[PDB]
Amino acid sequence: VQLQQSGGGSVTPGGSLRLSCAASGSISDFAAMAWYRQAPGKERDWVGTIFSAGALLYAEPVKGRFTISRDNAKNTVYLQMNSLKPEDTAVYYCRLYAEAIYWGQGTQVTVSSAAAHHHHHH
Repeated sequence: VQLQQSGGGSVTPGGSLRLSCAASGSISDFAAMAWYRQAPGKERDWVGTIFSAGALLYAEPVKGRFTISRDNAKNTVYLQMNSLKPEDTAVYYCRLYAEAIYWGQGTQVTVSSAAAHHHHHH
């Protein structure tokens, strides 16, 4: 597999998360990494993109709530998401444009008061 996504989970309204998309390919082939959000039965909706030389492209609705960054040298891009609301519950996908174009397998984010319920774990 080319892309490994993680950093998702369940968080209460108001919280933040930082999704990660790690590519197994070479850092020199990186051209851009875009992020998309797909709410339950909704269409995949583009959120933003980071380019190799570091420019940051954000969709009109984002208005500063989400931050795209790249690890120094772990060939990984991050999407930090703040002030989460139940409406942000979705599967978040990264897409890499390098030597070839690849989709990630998605990361589920759930924003709910039930994120404060941990008895299944402990």
